[PDB]
Amino acid sequence: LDKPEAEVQIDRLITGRLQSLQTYVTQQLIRAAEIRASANLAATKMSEC
Amino acid sequence: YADSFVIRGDEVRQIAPGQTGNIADYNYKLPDDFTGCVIAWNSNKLDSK
Repeated sequence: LDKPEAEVQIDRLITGRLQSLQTYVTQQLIRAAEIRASANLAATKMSEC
Repeated sequence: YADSFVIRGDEVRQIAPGQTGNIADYNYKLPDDFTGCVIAWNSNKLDSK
């Protein structure tokens, strides 16, 4: 493709791939919160049990 | 900056960003991010012999 045409197709690929990374990170932050809570419970049980 | 030259009618399409050809490649090349205006007119009455 000629530059001005390629730029359109490339822009779509960059947006899609960057958006995919954003989705991945968001899900990891949410999962991290769940694991942190579990770790805190485990730490409490170690101390009290 | 005003760049002046004479070419054939069929070569007029080469005076543009992203284009290739024996004018675009060996005589007068514009950058892909070219900013400016291209003006052309038929000079057959003056230049042809």
